[PDB]
Amino acid sequence: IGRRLPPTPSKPSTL
Amino acid sequence: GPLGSPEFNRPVKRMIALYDYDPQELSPNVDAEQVELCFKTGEIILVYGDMDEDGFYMGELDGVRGLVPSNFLAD
Repeated sequence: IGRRLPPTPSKPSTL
Repeated sequence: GPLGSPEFNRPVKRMIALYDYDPQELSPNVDAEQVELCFKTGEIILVYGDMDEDGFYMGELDGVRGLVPSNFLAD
């Protein structure tokens, strides 16, 4: 079992 | 390239979190709770060295260290 990134957020950052 | 003198290279960088990350809610990784760091939008993570082959940085935040997903941070 390997590690991977979570899906990238697609909404603009609230920052 | 490999030839020449070493260049200036910062072993520590500061990176702004652009999105909330709780590994229990969002991580696909079987060991997430053990090895990944929780953080909130606007917090700054101190990152040590390069991202690993999976895309994670070793980071520090408020006294806790762990892996953070590069795609949640401002590059």
